[PDB]
Amino acid sequence: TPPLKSGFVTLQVKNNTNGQYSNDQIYWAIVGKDPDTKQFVHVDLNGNLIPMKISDNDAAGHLTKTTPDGTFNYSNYFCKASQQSYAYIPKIIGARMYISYGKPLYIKVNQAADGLIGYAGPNLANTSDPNTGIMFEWAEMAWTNDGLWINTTRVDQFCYPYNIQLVGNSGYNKTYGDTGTRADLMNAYKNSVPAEFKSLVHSDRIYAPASGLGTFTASQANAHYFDSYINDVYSYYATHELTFTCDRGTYSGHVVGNDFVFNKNGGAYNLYIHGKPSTQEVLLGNGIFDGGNDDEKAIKAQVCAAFNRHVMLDPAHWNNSAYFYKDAPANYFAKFWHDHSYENKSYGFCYDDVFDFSSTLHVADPKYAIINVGW
Repeated sequence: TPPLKSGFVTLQVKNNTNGQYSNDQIYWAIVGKDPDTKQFVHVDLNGNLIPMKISDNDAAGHLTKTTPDGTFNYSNYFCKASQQSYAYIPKIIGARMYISYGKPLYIKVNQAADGLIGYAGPNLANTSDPNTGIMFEWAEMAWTNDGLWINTTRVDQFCYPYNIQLVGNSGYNKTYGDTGTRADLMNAYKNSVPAEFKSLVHSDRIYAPASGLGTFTASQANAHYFDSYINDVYSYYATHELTFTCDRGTYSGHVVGNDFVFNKNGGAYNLYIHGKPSTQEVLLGNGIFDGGNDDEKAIKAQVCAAFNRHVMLDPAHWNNSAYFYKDAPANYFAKFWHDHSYENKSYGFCYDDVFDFSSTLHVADPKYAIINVGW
């Protein structure tokens, strides 16, 4: 059991790199938002939520990096595992625990357009990003009035294998994440996926399809990978009903013009997906899959996930993974991580938590988590 503090959850980093890196070569930082002020914060070594300030980029002990675009200073919220191998968190929202190997990440504190002080994490779509080539992952978490959620994520990348064990105060004990070594997973990926997905592999990480240097963005070779399937599905549901049931109730939809219109529990059809999705919107879960009331949000989540899983024409089996990824186009990147994880639980794309297939761990009364970082 990691060290505990009354009123906190402990996140313990465990070094499973089998000698590739020492604890003196592992760096962690937690960034997120204060639940009350919504200010962006970093967590200090005692669990305090310290507000980010633009001046942190230049303060004592800051980082500096020369990229092809210039020389810059960055904040330094990171801590070596050898200094302290665990973190305390209080209630917190939208949090990420970045864990990097060899050197800390370069995080630039800024101001977002909406007026508030924020930070820029790695943007690996930019080859001049200061973090290019660095071995890192992050855990995502939030601890609210309703309990704690924590997860690994392959939504943007696979860099190194990691998994999380979440332990509750009163019985909950689960472990979700990658299985296998980095070398074996890299090699297996290349041999497994269809041709369109193979070059997502780089020496440092595998990019998700439309993330970073991924080839499924609008400007790349596979920009239209899902288009024909999307077309078939919208054409089909112009004259057939898409009917599905989840916890929220039973929804039924049909395509009217370019909209996908649903009702709820047999009511009027007034719940909209506005438009027909692009390949990027399927892969990323954004665009027309963003916004709306709570019903529209849940509907958009299900439809996006069903596109990625290639089951839009089989709503009865949206909850049954035996039917997922059975024909192209599908998110074969996502499917790979499911095929290489505990209980096939993985965040392989944004909405993978539809019908609980994601790596999300959750409990009302969290005690601690172990973050197992490997190689």
